[PDB]
Amino acid sequence: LSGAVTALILVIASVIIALVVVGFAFGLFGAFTGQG
Amino acid sequence: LSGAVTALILVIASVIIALVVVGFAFGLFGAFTGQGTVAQVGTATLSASTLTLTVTLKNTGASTQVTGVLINGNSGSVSGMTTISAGVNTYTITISIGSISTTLRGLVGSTISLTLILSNGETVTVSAIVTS
Amino acid sequence: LSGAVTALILVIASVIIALVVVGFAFGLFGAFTGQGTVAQVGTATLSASTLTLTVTLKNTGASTQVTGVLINGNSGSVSGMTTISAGVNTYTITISIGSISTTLRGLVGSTISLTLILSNGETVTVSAIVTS
Amino acid sequence: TVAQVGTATLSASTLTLTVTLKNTGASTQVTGVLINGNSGSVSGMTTISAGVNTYTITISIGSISTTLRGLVGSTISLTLILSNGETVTVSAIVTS
Amino acid sequence: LSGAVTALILVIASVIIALVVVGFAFGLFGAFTGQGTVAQVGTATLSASTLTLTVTLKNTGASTQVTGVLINGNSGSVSGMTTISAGVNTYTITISIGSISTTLRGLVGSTISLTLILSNGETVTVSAIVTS
Amino acid sequence: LSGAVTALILVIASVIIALVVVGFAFGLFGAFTGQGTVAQVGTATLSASTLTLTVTLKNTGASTQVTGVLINGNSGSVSGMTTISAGVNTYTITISIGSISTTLRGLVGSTISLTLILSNGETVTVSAIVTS
Amino acid sequence: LSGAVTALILVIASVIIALVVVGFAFGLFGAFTGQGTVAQVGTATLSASTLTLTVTLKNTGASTQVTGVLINGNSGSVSGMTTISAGVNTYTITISIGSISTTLRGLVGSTISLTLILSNGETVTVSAIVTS
Repeated sequence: LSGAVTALILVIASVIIALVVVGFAFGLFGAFTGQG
Repeated sequence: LSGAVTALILVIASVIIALVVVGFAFGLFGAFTGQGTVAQVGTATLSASTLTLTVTLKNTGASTQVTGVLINGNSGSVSGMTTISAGVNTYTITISIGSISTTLRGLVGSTISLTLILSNGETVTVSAIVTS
Repeated sequence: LSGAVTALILVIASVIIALVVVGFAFGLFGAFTGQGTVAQVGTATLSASTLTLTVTLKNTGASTQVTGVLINGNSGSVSGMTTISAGVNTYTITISIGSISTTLRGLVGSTISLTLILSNGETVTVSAIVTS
Repeated sequence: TVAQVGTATLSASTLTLTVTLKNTGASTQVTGVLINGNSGSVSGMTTISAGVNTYTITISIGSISTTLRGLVGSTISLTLILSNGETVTVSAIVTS
Repeated sequence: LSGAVTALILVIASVIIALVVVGFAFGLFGAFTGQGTVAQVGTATLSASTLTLTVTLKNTGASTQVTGVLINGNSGSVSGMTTISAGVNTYTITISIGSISTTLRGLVGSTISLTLILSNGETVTVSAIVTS
Repeated sequence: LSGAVTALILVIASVIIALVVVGFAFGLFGAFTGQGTVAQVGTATLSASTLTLTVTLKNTGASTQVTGVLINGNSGSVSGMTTISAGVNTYTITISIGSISTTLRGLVGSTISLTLILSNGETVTVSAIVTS
Repeated sequence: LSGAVTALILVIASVIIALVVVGFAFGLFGAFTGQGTVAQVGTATLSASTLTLTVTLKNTGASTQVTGVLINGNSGSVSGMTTISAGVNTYTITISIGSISTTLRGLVGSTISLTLILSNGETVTVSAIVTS
């Protein structure tokens, strides 16, 4: 019963982290395109 | 007698939860596969007098919007054809910035790089030719 | 005298219930092992004029169906060779969407990503080349 | 004592359940079945002899029919009601 | 006679406890699904003179706060628009650090990376352009 | 008295099931380690007149097959030396496509890229020189 | 009367076992966090005449050893300063290989890559400059 709870918690955390990393990469792209 | 009852209840609950988690993961896969992919498929044109950007964009995913643009000095708003449909289409987008206006008049014939901010959190790098 | 009678009745009932639970768990294991695993084993072809998807799919489990497809803009129905047999086979599936039609004519020669919704609750991500 | 000794098969088109059951006691009957939505009757091989045997049981429910056509390839859980007051939990694979 | 009484009492208690545990697990699932997901959806701007950060953040979960920020040298406090509502919004956050002030005047036009500490225990990595 | 009987039965069943799962996981590891790894270890030769591909392939896993090939325009079948043994060997494979024939006569001396579809679901990218 | 006695005994035993398992898991976490992390923090120097490796290594965990080294042709032993303390330190390690000796005399001024085998089962990749 605890295994699936841990699986869902880890899946949610992994999704959050992946979204954060992708957003940071795209922000890096925008910052580097118009740096001057 | 109660131990086996508890065992069966826990087994059923664990099966239900595992099925829910697996379904959610597959739904995540489907949602992320077709979230929307926007890229450039040709040289854009940035008018200096009218500050109008004509860019051909390719969308191989869900339909997104154009929340804003980032030009050399400042980031301004967009006021035309902000909906990006699926496929390859030419979009005529008007850019409104108080300061960047009239700065491109000395750049006619030069190349320029832009950034398009979309509603799906993705930034598209656009290369254009400054015209008049 | 009644206490030992109750003890034996409860012991027999507990044994029966435990055997039932164990058998159900092993049946669950057997059912989940061979539920059906569908993946892609080659590049697919997505015609733009006829909107026909030719994809090679591998099924290492039970035979499932194709309930629907998810392309860039909208999710449409499927009208051909929707049964996925075990092994590796080439399936010619026709996709019918009112809006996505004629949008792929400007994407000929490009790559595309699809999602296939199956009857076993599993989504398969498919990469294809847009042709004419 | 009736238990399951293997994965069962639940056809969607014919609504036929093929289940291997083990009986280590007296011979009982199958009074009914309990599927997801409704509980229906059984119309084949309802006598469960001693030992391990494969029983082909036909299930007749007015409403559950054609609902399993969208579940082909998925797993399912059933309950078998016996004449000795014991319920057997059965895990099966939905086929066509 | 007492054995079966004890058996029924234990069965009822086990059922109650199993239901409580299952309900708690499902409540945990619901709480963790919508705890709050904050990411960046565009390039931020970090003023050097006023030390003001203008960042567009996307929150697809519960509303959180901004407890602090982490810039190159030191971690400072935040004194504006610290509440992050659901959706995509632009937040103007003022950063107050004793030492990092005036250090960004030599970095005008360069790129910078920040970290935002939220009240839900999640750190958001932000890429910005240093302006004046 | 029945509670401890149920406890021991459940403990034994749980141990059996855990051992089965662990053994299955280790078998999965062994199967995935040696499933078959095919790569290119030299420049291939693609004849234009005979449409014959001579490619040196390295297989550091189980022996697979060549289900098909993907050349510029169309994907065709293969009719020679389709079995890929372990190690490094030179395979002479004949390609049969109705349309791609005679198209390579104008590409003699140029470089070309191919894709080989294997029976283990893996695609191998091959670079070749078009000859006559 | 015996059923509740068995229930309490089983509850106490289950609590004891669960506490033991939780404590073991947390001890595993503590042991794995500080097992020893060794990396390179600068260019190393590999003498050709004396076959002496001078490498700066950083250890942010427990103190490990150097069981052996792997150079281009053969893997040899190490005979100096094999203990890697915590922090950043410069280690002068003498390498003894029968065959690799005098092979580096023709590589003076070139770059080289090494591998260091540690007592904690971790291999460290080292880039060095061949000197005399």
